Amino acid sequence: VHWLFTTCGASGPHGPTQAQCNNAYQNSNLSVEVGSEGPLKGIQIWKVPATDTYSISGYGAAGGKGGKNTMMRSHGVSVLGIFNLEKDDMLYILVGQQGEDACPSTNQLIQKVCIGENNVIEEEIRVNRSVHEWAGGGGGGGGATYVFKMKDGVPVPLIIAAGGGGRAYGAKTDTFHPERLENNSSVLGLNGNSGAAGGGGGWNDNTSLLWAGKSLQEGATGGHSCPQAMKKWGWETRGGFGGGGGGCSSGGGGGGYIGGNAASNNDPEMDGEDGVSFISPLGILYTPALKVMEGHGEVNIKHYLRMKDKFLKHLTGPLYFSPKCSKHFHRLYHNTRDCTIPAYYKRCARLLTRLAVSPVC
Amino acid sequence: TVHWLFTTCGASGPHGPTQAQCNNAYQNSNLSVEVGSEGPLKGIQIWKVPATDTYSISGYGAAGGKGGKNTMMRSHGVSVLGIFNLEKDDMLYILVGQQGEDACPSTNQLIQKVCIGENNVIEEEIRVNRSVHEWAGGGGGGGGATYVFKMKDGVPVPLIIAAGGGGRAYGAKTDTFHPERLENNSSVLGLNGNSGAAGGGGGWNDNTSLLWAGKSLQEGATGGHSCPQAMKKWGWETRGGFGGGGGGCSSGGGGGGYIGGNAASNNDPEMDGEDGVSFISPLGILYTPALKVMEGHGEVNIKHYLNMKDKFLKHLTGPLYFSPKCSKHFHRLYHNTRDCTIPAYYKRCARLLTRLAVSPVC
Repeated sequence: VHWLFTTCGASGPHGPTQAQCNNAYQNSNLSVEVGSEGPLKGIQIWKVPATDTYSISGYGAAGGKGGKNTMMRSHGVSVLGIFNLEKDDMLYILVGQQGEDACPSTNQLIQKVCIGENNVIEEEIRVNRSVHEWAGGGGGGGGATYVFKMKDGVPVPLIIAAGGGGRAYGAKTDTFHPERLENNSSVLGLNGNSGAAGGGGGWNDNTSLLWAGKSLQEGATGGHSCPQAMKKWGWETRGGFGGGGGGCSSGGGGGGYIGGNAASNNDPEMDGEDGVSFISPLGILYTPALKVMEGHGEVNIKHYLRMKDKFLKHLTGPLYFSPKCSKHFHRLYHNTRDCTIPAYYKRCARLLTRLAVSPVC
Repeated sequence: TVHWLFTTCGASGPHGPTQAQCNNAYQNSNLSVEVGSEGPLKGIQIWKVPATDTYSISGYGAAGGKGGKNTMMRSHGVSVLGIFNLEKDDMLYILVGQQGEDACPSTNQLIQKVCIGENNVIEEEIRVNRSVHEWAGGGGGGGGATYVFKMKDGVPVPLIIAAGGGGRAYGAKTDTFHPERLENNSSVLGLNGNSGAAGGGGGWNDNTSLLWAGKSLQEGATGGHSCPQAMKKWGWETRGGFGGGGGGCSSGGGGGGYIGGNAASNNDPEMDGEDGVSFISPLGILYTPALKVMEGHGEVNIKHYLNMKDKFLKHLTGPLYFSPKCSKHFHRLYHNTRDCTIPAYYKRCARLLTRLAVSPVC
C-alpha cells in the first residue's frame, strides 16, 4: 500500500550504506539502490511501480540539544506534496538525519557539565561575559529531507523538507520565527551563514569550511564542530546528513533548500536557524511547512486518491484559527499519517499549533 | 571530593570497550586505566591504586532490556557499596557492566511495526499452536555484571560484584516477586545460570558452552548472543550485555553476577529473566545492602572513605527514618551516595529508597 523511507539506522553526518538499508527493509516490500561513492553517497534510489498520482510526504529532521535541558530541540519541518509519476522512474531520496545533541557525553569531564558538576562555562560568561575558552555544547543543526529526480544528468528537486537548527548551550527562550518555504527555482539554493558554528547546507553551493554543512549536490554532509571546542575537550556536536551545520557554543544551522544561518559569533544563547523548505511547481503543496519532527526525518509515499478528537485538545491548548485555515486544517486532521496513527498523535498536536501561527492564516 | 568514576567508556552490547575508547572517555580527568586487547581480560580496566588508604568502592550493575513493547519498564541493575583497605600500587581490575539490548525500538520495519502495536503476529502464534517456536524474538537482553577484583599470584580474587538485571519479556504486563540476592562467602561456588531457549547469565568462574548463554568472567565475561530460531525470519537481534548477560529470545534472558541469573526452559512471553547474584568479599565492610537502581550501563565510583522533584523522595524518607532497624542504612544512603547527592540523579535515588523498603533485610 505505502512505502516509508527512513535513515536505515544511520545517524550523524554520514548516511546509510547499502547493507544498512538492506537490513532496514529485508522482509518489507521495499528495495532501494544506495549509492556507494560520489555525491550520491547515502541517498536511496527507488523505482516507482506504476504511472499514477502519488502523495510524497517529506519530513525533515530535528536539531540538537544544548548542554542544558531547558530547551526543546528545534523540530524538523514537514512538506506534503502531490506529484505525478511515470512507471520505472528513479526517485533519489535523502532522508535527513538528526543533528547531534550535546548530552549525554562519553567524556567524563563533558558529562560533568551535562549533569551540573562542572561550571566552567557559566563562570566564563560571568567573569568575562563571553565564551572564548570553553567552546562547545551547542547542538548541531539537523538535516533536511531531499526528494528529487534526475533529468538528463542534472538533478531537479521535488520536495525539500527543511531540518531544524541546533539549540545553543545556554538557550532558554523558545522560537518565534516562522517557517520559510520556497516555490520558485529562480532563487538559488545557497548555503547558510557560518560564524563560530557552521551554517546549514543549501541545495547547490560551494562549501569551504569544515564546520559548515555541505549542500546536496556537494554530497550533503553534516559539518564538523568548531576547532576551539574539539581542541579544548572534544565536545563534538556534528550536523546531520542533510545540510546539517555542525555547532560550536552556538547551535549549528539546519539544512534545506537554503541553509539555516548560524550565529556570526560564539554566542551561547544563539540557536541555529532552521532551513528553508522547497516545493516544486511541478507538484501541488498539500499542506504548508510545519515543524513537527522529533528526531530523524522520513519520507512517506502513498497513492493519491470520537475519543481521539477530545484527546488532541488536551495536548494543544485553545488554537485560534481562521476561516481560511479550515481547508488546511481538514486535510491535516484527517488525511496525514500523523493525525491518524495514535502513536504519532503527539506529532499531530505539534502540527496544529504551528498551523495556528502559520503565515497562511 | 576527589573520586574515580569508571564507566562503560561508550561501549555497548556483548563486547566491552577498547583502550582507545577509555582514553577517549577519561580524556581530561585524573583517571587513566589499562584495557586488555585479547583473552579473558578483553574489556577489563586495570587501575593502579594511587595511595594506601581506606577506599569506598561503589559498584553498579547494568540494567536489562525492554520488552516487545516501547512502553515497558526495564529491570534495574543492582548496586553494591563496600569499604576496603587498599595498598598503594595495587592493580584493581574493574569490569563495568553493559546493559542488555532493547527489543524496542528497532531499525527493521517489520520489527518496528510490532513495537508500535499495529502488527500482531505474535498474538496469533499462541492462538494457532500451543507452543511458540516459529515467531521467536521480542524479549530483552540480560544486563551485564560489574566486577571489581584483584589478582593474587595470577589467580583472580573478587572484591565487589554488582549483578546485572535480566531483561523483560514481550508481554511483560505483570511485575516480579523476588528480592536481591547477595553472597558474602568464597565457599559458595559462583557458577553460570540456568539457560533455556533464551540464554542465562554468567558467573565468576565457569565452563560455558552455549552460544546463546552468557559467559563467565574467567572466560572473558562476553555477552551471550540471541537464540538461533529468533534469527530465522526477521532476525530480532537481542544480545546480552558485556559482563555475563544472556540473550533474550522472546522471554528475556538473565543477567550476570557472581552466580549467573536463571532463565526459563520454555519460551514464555510473560516470564522475565532472573537477575544475577551480587558478591561482597569478607575483607571489606558492607556500607548498604544490594539495591536495584541502574537504568542504563553500570559504573564504579571509588573514593577515599571518611569516618522540585524532592517531593517524590519524601514519600519514602518518612517511614524509613524511624520505622526499622536499618535507619542508619537510609541515612548513609541519602547523604553519602552520589545518586542522592547529585540532584540530576534524583530518579536513581528514588529507586534506592523504594528498594530499601521492599528488601527483606528491613
